[PDB]
Amino acid sequence: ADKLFINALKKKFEESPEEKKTTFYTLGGWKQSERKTEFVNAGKEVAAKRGIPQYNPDIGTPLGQRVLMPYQVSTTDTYVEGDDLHFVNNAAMQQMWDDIRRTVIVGLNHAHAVIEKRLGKEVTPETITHYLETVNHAMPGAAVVQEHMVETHPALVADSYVKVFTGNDEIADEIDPAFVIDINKQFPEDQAETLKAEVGDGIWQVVRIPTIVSRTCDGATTSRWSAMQIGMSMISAYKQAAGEAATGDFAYAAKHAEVIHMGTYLPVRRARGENEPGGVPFGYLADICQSSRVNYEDPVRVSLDVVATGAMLYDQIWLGSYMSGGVGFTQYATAAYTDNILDDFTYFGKEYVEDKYGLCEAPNNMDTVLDVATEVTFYGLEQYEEYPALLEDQFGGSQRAAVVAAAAGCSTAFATGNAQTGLSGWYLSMYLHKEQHSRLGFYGYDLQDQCGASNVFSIRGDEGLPLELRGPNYPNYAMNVGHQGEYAGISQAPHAARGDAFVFNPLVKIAFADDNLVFDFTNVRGEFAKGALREFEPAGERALITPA
Amino acid sequence: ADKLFINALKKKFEESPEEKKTTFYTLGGWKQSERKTEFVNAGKEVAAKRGIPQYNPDIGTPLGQRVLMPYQVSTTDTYVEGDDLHFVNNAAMQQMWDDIRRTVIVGLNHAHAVIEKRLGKEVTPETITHYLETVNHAMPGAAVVQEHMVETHPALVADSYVKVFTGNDEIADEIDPAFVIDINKQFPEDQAETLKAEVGDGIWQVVRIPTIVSRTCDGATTSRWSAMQIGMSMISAYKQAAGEAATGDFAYAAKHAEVIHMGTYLPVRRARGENEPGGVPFGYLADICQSSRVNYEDPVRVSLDVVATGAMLYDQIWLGSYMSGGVGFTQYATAAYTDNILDDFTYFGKEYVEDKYGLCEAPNNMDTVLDVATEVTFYGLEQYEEYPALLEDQFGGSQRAAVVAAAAGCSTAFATGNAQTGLSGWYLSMYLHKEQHSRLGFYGYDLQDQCGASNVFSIRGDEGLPLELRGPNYPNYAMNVGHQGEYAGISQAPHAARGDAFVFNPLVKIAFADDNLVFDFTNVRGEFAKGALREFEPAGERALITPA
Amino acid sequence: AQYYPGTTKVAQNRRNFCNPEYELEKLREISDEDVVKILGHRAPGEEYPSVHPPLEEMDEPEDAIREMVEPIDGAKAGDRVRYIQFTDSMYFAPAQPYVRSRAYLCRYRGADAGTLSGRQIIETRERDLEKISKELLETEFFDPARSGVRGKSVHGHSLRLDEDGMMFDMLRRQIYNKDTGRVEMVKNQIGDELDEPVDLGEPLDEETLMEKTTIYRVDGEAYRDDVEAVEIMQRIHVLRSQGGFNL
Amino acid sequence: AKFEDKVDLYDDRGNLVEEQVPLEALSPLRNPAIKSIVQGIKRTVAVNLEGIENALKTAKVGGPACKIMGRELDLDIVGNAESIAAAAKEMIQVTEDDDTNVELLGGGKRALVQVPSARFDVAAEYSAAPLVTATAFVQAIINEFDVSMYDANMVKAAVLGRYPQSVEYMGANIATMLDIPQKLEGPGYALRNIMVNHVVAATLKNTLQAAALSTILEQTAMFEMGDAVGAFERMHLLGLAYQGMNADNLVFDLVKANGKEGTVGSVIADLVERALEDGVIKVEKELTDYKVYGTDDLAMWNAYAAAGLMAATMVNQGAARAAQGVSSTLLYYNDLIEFETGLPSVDFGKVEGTAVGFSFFSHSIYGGGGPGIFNGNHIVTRHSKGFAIPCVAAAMALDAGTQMFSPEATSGLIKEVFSQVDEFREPLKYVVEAAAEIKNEI
Amino acid sequence: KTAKVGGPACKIMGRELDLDIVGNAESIAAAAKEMIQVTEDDDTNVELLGGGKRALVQVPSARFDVAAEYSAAPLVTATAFVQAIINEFDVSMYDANMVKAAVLGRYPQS
Ligand code: F43
Ligand SMILES: C[C@@H](OP(=O)(O)O)[C@H](NC(=O)CCCCCCS)C(=O)O
Ligand SMILES: O=S(=O)(O)CCS
Ligand SMILES: O=S(=O)(O)CCS
Ligand code: NA
Ligand SMILES: [Zn+2]
Repeated sequence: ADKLFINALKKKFEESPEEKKTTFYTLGGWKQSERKTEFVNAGKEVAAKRGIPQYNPDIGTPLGQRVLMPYQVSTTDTYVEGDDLHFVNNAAMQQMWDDIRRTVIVGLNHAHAVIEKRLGKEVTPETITHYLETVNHAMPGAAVVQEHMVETHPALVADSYVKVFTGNDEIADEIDPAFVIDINKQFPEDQAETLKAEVGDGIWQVVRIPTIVSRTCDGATTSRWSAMQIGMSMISAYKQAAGEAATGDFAYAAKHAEVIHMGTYLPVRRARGENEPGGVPFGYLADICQSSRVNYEDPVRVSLDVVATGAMLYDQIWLGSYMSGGVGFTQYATAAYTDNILDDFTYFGKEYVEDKYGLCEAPNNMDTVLDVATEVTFYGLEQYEEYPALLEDQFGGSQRAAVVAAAAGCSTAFATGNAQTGLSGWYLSMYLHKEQHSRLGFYGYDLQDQCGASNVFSIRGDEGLPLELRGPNYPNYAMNVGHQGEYAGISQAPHAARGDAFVFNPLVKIAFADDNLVFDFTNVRGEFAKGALREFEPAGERALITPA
Repeated sequence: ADKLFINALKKKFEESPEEKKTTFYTLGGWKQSERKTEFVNAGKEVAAKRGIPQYNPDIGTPLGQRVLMPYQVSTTDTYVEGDDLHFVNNAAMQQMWDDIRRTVIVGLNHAHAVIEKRLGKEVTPETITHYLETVNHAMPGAAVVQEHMVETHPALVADSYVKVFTGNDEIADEIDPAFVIDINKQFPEDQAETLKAEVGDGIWQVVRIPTIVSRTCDGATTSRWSAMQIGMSMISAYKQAAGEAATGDFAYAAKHAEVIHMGTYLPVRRARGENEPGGVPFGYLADICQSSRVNYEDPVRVSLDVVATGAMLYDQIWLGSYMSGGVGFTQYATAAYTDNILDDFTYFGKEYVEDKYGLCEAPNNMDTVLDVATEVTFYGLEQYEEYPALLEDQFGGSQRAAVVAAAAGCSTAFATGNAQTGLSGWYLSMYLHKEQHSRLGFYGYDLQDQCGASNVFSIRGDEGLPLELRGPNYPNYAMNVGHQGEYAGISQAPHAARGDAFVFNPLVKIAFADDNLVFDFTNVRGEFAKGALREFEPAGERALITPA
Repeated sequence: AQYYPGTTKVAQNRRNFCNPEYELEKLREISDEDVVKILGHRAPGEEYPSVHPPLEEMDEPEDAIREMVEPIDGAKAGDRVRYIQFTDSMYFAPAQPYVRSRAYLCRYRGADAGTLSGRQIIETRERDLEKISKELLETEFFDPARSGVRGKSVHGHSLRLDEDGMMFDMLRRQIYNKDTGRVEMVKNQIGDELDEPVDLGEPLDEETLMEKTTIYRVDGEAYRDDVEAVEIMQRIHVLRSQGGFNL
Repeated sequence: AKFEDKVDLYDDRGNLVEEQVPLEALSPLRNPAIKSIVQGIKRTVAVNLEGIENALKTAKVGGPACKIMGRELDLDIVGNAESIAAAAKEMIQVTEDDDTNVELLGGGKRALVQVPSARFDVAAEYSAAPLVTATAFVQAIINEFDVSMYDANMVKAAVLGRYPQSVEYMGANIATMLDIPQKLEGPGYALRNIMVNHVVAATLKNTLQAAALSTILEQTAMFEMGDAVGAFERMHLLGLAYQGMNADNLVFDLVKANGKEGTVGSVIADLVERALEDGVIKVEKELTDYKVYGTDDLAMWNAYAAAGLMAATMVNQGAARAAQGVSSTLLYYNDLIEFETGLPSVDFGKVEGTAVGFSFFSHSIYGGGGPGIFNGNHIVTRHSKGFAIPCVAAAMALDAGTQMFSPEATSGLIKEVFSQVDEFREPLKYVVEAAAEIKNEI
Repeated sequence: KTAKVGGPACKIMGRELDLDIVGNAESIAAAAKEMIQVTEDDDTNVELLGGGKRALVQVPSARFDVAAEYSAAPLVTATAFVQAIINEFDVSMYDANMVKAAVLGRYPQS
């Protein structure tokens, strides 16, 4: 009936969403908020304990002259203060990143060829199972060969393990199911058929190293840690000399020749090793999100779960901490996953496309871009004009620009079945938005959006790239909030509409279809809400080795 | 009278330290050990809870056919099993790294020049104090300008703050003492005078960002997080426009023009940003350790406290996790800070030098290197031959090579007062050791030690460098255990003997003379022991925001 | 060739091990079949696996070096490259790690030798490995108490001996028989049980270990007391140091 | 005229080509053939037209296992290779009569491209070769089939991969012997980041040619790095001559004398005899039944020892027809020669050091791999200044098929294309010829 | 003179070397040029400025004709001046590494 955001707006304000006027200044400042009151009290205790002033509401300007809003986490009935969605205050958000950072995919195909060709030994579903029992002892940090080894405490590293998957059902059947990511169990029939065809008779490990290690160290640790314990377990299970020439072949295969990192390394100005957020391409992020395999009948839900995944990771943790820090960028991101606002805009666009073209049935050209992106942009902007509560909610121009353009781009991609024309729609939305309201985002919001139109279909060296392959290190995109997570959504959009099992990498898609992960990637926004309520239990805590 | 390691050997074994024979195989394997028994039970619980096999003492070969030893943490009376000194199992070791990783030093000279010359405003100790109260609200992640900001929970980020120091005593006295690192309080008279002369009228910030952020993100986050909140506090405290042209100068000053990183970024093959262990030069590591300012009358104690600091960080965390992983390199490192073994060897060398030359009174030449390094090497190796229990204790050749050469190199530096001839002694020790026992270390232990002699005094592009400037990224040193922490000790050695306040950077030395740090850098080995006993309370825990 | 400086028995023993014209003393008799069993790379009577075709069946490039360098028999046949690995007790074992690798590359063709503190390894074509391994097991390269054939779990070189004077072995691949005073190999080098144990003969007595050993020790001959050997090592250090600075 | 040294130059059959050649006629700074080889390697690119076509047909672009469903393009690229290559050359060339070369190979499945030297005369480095070639072929393919604005970005992905999201050309279907400048371990390292397998591929497993090309590249890098400046120049030039150029037929003759039954140890004995015979070393001191050798020319001793090192590798790894033991030869040749003579080993211990780590990182769990994947820019094998890697190239050339990561596996594209260039395939022949040409110009 | 080498605020106490470099700049520059040049008549340029406080160096183009990139310029220049300064004052093997640090900094650790 209502727009999907009406309940949220009603929960925020005393006024009806349509009302143009309100009352300020008499709300008690920070005292209106349970959370800010908790912070003020905490700041006093912290300062006293350590002998240095810390949090103090009297420093600078006085928060809370307007209503400090609750936010509904989209698709949930959970309403929380915005502070509960700051990544520092939300264990679910921290664990989502840890679960990606500590994952690598490592093939066994080169390794098995070394065993059979160089060593002259046999590989069977039986030897593989033995290897897997060995590596699941070894991977968390325990010994298999040497005498007088000291080891990691198993309870501190309980979240570390190794599983395998293959497209060959019979071989998968022969391996102990405790070690197997069952593609036929986790995916719907047509999707499972596609993924098994992509993988074929290949056998791949999904390695997850301990969260406590990932937090002590960095992302570039993951593929190295993985390789060391794969190496030990190959020695143990296949009876090599513990350190012969063939051992080097296994190292090179596991570290280089058949490894899939979640993120590639970054240039010097933003120097980082592998498996950091900036190296994760938009296509991978879409495939890490598991909404595709549970919500496949709803392409909007799938696309917007990917937007939530990316907005949090790319804006809050990556741009808001790795690349800057401080108070950071919580609400730049929450705009994309709260109050069912982006949902309303994107369901509108989906229905528009569905009624006019049919999904994936529009011509893949500029005519379609001009049609869909313009229509959806005008809808979104009209909602801010008709509902003053909505405009006061998403108060920053950057936040409105991202949300409107995300709906416009996803909807264009719903029509064409192609992410590149979806991207063209995103940029057109920005241009129309700017002229309509004589504003867009913050000072430097549209660096990429002004370069945008010309670089969508460019083929030049550092300009030309399918959107799925782009990411936070694509030059235009390397700096600014309110884009990266939304691009991940646009990457997902045409594939969700087409019913594709994956966006860019099928191995990555399968790798996170794993019930033994700590974070539930099938319900990203549900997890964010759980973290906001302080009900999420992360891995990597040191409680076992510290005083009571 | 007794060798310093004798009590430890008596605690480990029933036999007298000199006895050549013992009994094996009848100790019950892992069942002899309280810690391994804890691990076996924890592995059962972990596997049962998650549905995947994990720690299993019966995988591979059966640990504990010999005595699984307790280790005495050197200079303490604490005996623990080696597993308690694994960095994953030791919160003190993790917090030591976090305290280094989350620190930057940022000048206020430039910044104050911009305020006076470009904004045309005055800077006084009163304005600096107002700025410091502001930035100590802001740095942990709280707002000072915008309305409707969400913030970090003050209790989660209680370990984050900003202090300043200056060589000008009268100005330091005028800034509120809660924010000042008092050089005259923390350092002995002569050292205080040296450090204050080095800093002069300069004013420097020591910024520490939250441990929870450092663990969620990486080292390269630190100087960025620092700069954002320095920037906000400059705006607030000095009444800028919140975002004018001058704001860019403060950004460039805080991020580039006057920032001192703990570690510099690393090349692509071991790609990492700033403030990771590989970028920390040996001279900085010696200066981070605060033994110099408390144990200034015992140069051996100072040098070996630095070796403990470096062995743990460089071998256990850096080489043993960042650069590899798994069970890792606990005992490669513990050889340098347990059982008072390196202490015995190094006190011998110091007494030898003191008795023959006088500390820092030997000619700085090859004759002194040949004399001291040879004498000390022969002493150390004789102890392994005289005491079978000692040889069984430090069972790996790499561990003996590092310990013997560390004593030889430190002693040579005690004699010459110059780290470079100390380094030459280290390499000579290796060559003698190799010929004496027809073995040295592991397969690839002496890559750097064979290149060593020729590269000590080389002046060529990627070869020549004073030892103080060398670090984990010096090409020869980039790969292997049993060197880097010891080199940090040799860097400290001549300066400890000379009574120097610092080894390489006075700002780094002062920056860690701060009682508000979580880890106690004045007693590194005591802290390791506290962590081993599970008595250390780290920062960065998520208990406040998770289920009870 | 002079091989090594020094005037001790240790120094002479090191020279002897390296000198291909010095005939190693044979201490024990081991069958061809039992060498294959100890190696554990194939069963007795199993054909050598190949890693590539015979050289005579491949079209090798025109290459003067290929013409001048005669391939070992295992290379001609295309054998796998396999290994044998030894651990030597610091309590006066006859051979020691660097002594082995130096000697191997003086005595044997087509050899990949590796030195570590607790183990020493040679890798070469399988059928040639078997020939070399006979010599390594039968001669004074090996003592069945103070030395061990170990492909993994090598811990022991630095450990105290047991009551029988045997070196520690986590997998106990060599067992001392108190009834014979002889050592039997009960497992192959990777630790899998042998169908029938291999007689390795008696351990050398204390006096003979002293005569034959290549390790310097204070309770034997100390390295610091072989001044000519020490002098050459110090010379190497100085000349390397000067050379790195200038020429 | 800077140095007085002269060498005799031979071919790879051991025949004298040119006697009494001034040492500096072999310098990278002077020798026009070395200049031509270096400038050739900077400007040469292999293009896999078949790979591009298959990537497009399947939408498998941007790295391992990557695929974008719905983006498939069926283009007859190999079938129209002649027209596409001609169109590409028109964009790559500066003028119609310059040194641009574009040649189809494998029936059009592959292309050899040599970007004109004029483009490098006004370039800071070498990346113009892949980047100019990539965009010329992307544009040529788009123009050939009139690929729409909407689909053209797929052709770009098929050619150059995930760049610029990735720093490298991840998933690219072009290849060069050099890698991107960002991957340098230090300034001046670019000619060192050429995989050993690439060198062996380019020289078609001819042992002496592989050793030569490797030495030319390594020692030329030593000049760019500044290591061969001033005090050390002569040592580096003598190393190039004796280890890589077979000067005075020393390597060839040591191999001939020890090939039938020899070992590393017997090669050492012969080399020490030869050095003594030629007056390079003399007995400095007599100990107890032990002669301590000295020298008045450490650079020449180093050169002789380096030639022995190369010969010992060819004898030891040649006998095994298996490359893995080269790490052992590099270690123990140098370890043994020091205790045999009382003189420092090759590169004053640095070859031995490199060999220790190289052995470890080719027989352990921690990294590295087989001999063929190393190079002078690898963290494991960068430490010796030009004296270690040439032996690894020789060893891999002699390998009969024991390696999993062989040149066939890692360098197939390099082999087909770069081996077509005569001066890459037979570098020794050309450098010797050029040195004779400029003989009385030095 | 101050042993302040290797980056901002960095200093190694006890490593000070008192060398009259600017006073002997002409001799040092001539020695450096001899190492930087390939031949005598080539396009190498070494010119003193500011009374010997500064030097303009142009490394001969022949070095770049056989180089992959451009780093030969700072690296060749640095080592020529390091060697020239060492030779000028007969700096000992033990102290020469300080001259290297003063010219090129903390490379290669950085
Ligand atoms: C498989 C290798 C080859 C390789 O790449 N790495 C190994 C194994 C690896 C594993 C052993 C864990 C396990 O048992 O599952 C780890 C812990 C690294 C990891 N993956 O976490 C390790 N070595 Ni190792 N490794 C060590 C050592 C050594 C010594 C042991 C000599 C002895 O007599 O016991 C020798 C080298 C030498 O001879 O010098 C050695 C060899 C080897 N090292 C041989 C196995 C030897 C064997 O078969 O028993 N390590 C040491 O010398 C001390 C420290 C110790 C490390 C663990 C720690 O620091 O606590 C460990 C460090
Ligand atoms: C050599 C290199 O490995 P790669 O050959 O690149 O795979 C390197 N490893 C290491 O140096 C690991 C060092 C610590 C483990 C060995 C300690 S002795 C690295 O991962 O960058
Ligand atoms: O005001 S600015 O656009 O510079 C920053 C927005 S957070
Ligand atoms: O045996 S190796 O020297 O390769 C590894 C020692 S941990
Ligand atoms: Na017989
Ligand atoms: Zn971290």
